[PDB]
Amino acid sequence: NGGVGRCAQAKQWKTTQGRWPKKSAEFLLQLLRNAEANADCKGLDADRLVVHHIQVNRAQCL
Amino acid sequence: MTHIVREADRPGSKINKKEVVEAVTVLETPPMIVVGAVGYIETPFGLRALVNVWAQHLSEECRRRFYKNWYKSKKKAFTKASKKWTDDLGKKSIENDFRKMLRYCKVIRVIAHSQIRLIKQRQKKAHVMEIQLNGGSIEDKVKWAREHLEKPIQVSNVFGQDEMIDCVGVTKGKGFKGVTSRWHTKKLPRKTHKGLRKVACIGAWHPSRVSTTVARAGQKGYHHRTEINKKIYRIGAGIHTKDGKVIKNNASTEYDLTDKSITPMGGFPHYGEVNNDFVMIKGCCIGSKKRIITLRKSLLKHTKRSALEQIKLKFIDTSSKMGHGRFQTPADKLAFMGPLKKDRLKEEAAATTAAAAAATTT
Amino acid sequence: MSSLKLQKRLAASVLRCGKKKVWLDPNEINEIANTNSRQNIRKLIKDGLIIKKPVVVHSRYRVRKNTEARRKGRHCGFGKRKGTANARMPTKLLWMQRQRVL
Amino acid sequence: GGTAGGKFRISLGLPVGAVMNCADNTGAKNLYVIAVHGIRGRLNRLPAAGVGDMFVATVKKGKPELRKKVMPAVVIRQRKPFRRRDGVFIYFEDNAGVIVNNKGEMKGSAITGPVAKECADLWPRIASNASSIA
Amino acid sequence: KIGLCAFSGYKIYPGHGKTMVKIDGKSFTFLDKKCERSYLMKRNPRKVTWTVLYRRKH
Amino acid sequence: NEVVTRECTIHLAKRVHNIGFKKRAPRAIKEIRKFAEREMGTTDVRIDTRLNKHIWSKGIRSTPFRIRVRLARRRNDDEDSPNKLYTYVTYVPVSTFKNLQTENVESS
RNA sequence: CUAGUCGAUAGAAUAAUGUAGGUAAGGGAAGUCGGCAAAUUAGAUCCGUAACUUCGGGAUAAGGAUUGGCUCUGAAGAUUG
RNA sequence: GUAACAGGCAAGGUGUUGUAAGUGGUUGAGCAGCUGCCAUACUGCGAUCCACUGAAGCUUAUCCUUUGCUUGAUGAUUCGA
Repeated sequence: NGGVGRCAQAKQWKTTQGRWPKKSAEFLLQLLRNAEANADCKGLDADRLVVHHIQVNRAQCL
Repeated sequence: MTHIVREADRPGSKINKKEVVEAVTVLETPPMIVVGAVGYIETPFGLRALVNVWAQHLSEECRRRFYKNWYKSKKKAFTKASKKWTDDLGKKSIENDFRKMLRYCKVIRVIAHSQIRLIKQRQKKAHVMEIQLNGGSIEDKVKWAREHLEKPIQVSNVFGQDEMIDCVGVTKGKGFKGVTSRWHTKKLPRKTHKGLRKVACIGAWHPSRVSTTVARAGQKGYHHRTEINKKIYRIGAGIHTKDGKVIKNNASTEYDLTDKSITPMGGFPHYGEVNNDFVMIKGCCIGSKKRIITLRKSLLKHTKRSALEQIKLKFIDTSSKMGHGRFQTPADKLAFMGPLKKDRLKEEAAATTAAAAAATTT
Repeated sequence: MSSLKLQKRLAASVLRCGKKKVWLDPNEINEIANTNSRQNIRKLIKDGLIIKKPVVVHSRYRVRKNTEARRKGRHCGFGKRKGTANARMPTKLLWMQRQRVL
Repeated sequence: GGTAGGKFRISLGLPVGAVMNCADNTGAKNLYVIAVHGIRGRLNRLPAAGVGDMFVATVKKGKPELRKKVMPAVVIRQRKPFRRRDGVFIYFEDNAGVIVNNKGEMKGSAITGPVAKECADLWPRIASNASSIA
Repeated sequence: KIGLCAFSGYKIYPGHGKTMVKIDGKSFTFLDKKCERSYLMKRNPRKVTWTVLYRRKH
Repeated sequence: NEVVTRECTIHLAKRVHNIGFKKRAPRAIKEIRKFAEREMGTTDVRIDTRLNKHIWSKGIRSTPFRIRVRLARRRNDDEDSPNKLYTYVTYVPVSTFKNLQTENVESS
């Protein structure tokens, strides 16, 4: 978080800093669309779902 | 600020019995509403607020310091703890709470609104302030404050003319400035690489830190200051209809007698329209447009003969501030300039349509 | 729909005014883009779907409102003179003309 | 000295070294401000003469017996405006000075143009020889 | 007290102006800077059509 | 109703002020989009092309001090979108904006 | 104008210090190692021009005056006589 | 506050530049077509000037004022002794 700009919508998180990482959101939309799609396969009710365990890692730098 | 001629009343200066053209300031002070009474004791730590008694009804203008969102709320302060004046209370609630100031306390300060909706701003949310009473035998101070709960007090009873007021406010914000503006440091030459409006040296080798005596980029604008020894030249009282419409000796005097008002032509620019009472001090209190300057009475003695005299002012300049005033009253333009191609040559259409209105019924 | 990068380059080399001045009909780009040969694009040009977008008027009105006022000398004072007098009319070509007169 | 009452601060328009008219009828035609006559000073700051501020002068393009000497002089009018104490802001058409001994007595007998009131009030001898004060 | 603008013809309430002294000896009150500048460019006031002197040319 | 078409004047120089020249007036066509979404509530603001031709009439730098624009908030015909409404602002040529009191009555 | 491009990562906002460009009362080099940097002058027609000189120059020395717009007048030629 | 309000418009006010386009002019150097037989003439000439004209522009974007037209709530996130 250095040197990320401060804002006011990051009061709710209780940390004065934060950004709006557009394409980082939209790769996780396009994942939770695909995690929800297998939830509809087995017959899980999609509205009773919580994000239980999410993690991000590294890959081979290009 | 608005520029006053007067005739100076000194001993052997060089302006004696002569005229000077002074700069004055206008503070629109609509009457404070006093709303509650606080006592303080002494501890070996300093004073300490002990009791707090509020009046029961408070204006909706001035229960608005207690909220940061008022449109959104349910307006529930002071709804519960203002019922203490309506229960028994005569053995239990409040007469005890006024007993406590008679005995324990030493300093009784009083809480006051400001009726800021008379000022015509977009603000609509008040300013609460603790004013200390300073009249003897604090048995008096608790009865003075028990009289004037919920009742207004106006600026003519606090101050007089020819007193030395003090002004306590905030200055005007400039921003993150730099060093030849914050501290007014020299400029480095035109041959200065990497920056000339700096301080060049920032310290010695040793003490090998930087000190808090060096000039850095540390704020300009918006500091608290108190300024002493402004002198009140006039106290306005300017509203309305004592028998008929009344504005006269607001900006009038005994050498002018056109009666108008302190507000120039086209208003005070960015500042207002002033209709209410005003205190008119000497030159320059602090701040921007529409600040809350509180005026405290002077802490000190005045024996300087500049501080002591009474001056009655000759003239109050009510010409515009919005570019360069040429005339004083709006009917002073008709002394110089008569019929502009306007409602002086639009009346001659307005007179014949009213004659066509007279030709309508006939 | 499609890119008429090809379709424009063939138009400006058929009309022979380069493609600053080519107009392809912008409601008929579906039907323009199906056409690849130039013999298939003169048919779109004889028909009214590709036009040659005429030249800019660089009007000569004021140029000859002025040089009818020079004939009366309206703009030749000493503050409209910037050549040395030998440059405006070379005196070698006044004594050339004068000798040929005599 | 001789400053009667409070001579209020006016704006100084003549630093070291400016060149003033010598409105004198002595023969000097320029006066050049070497230095002004009341000045403590702070660092880097140039002394500067107001109206009725006596100073130290040389005549640069004058007479032969007034040149290459150091003499006193008094400013009688300047071109940068100055607030008089009744809201007036007077300035003049060009700057001018007057050769004076150390007492305050003039050197010549005429002053060719207006003397400001500020100069006349402190020097009564320049006041007497004046054409039109203020 | 109330003084007269020398270029135009307006009144000058106290404060409100600058005042020029030529070394003729004469003193000139102007009302604005606009009048003061426009005198030093020698715009004659009979010819500037917002004045009093142009206005007394009717 | 939600289909109303409202004709109103807009003081432009009030808005493209504080902005350096040669940045207006492609700024003045953003300030128009801010003007419509405060007057018709919608977000999809379409600007009639003739208005853009009018704004770029006096170059990038100079911009007309006041315009007389006519917004029409219509329901989004096709392309089923979140925004069911969209405002279309067209250019009205008038002579003198003086005493041109804005009004909503535009049947056409 | 003809042809040719708007491709230089885009939006918001205009703090400090900057790189680049303007203007600034009064004074005018006091600044500085030093007028560095900036400022002034500048095209054209007519006047006019100093020391010194290798007689060629110096010299655009210096120092001045003029100039827009509009409506006119005069002078300069060609083929036919 | 279904409007104690408010935003956008508009009207005033104050300013600022300095007399708008437009017709009309006995304002206009002068020159022409006809200048006429008389009446003695139009202008397509033509910088300017004048009237309508202190007009016209701009005027809060960090100016002032409202019984003028217009518009409006209709979200989101967290929190107890």
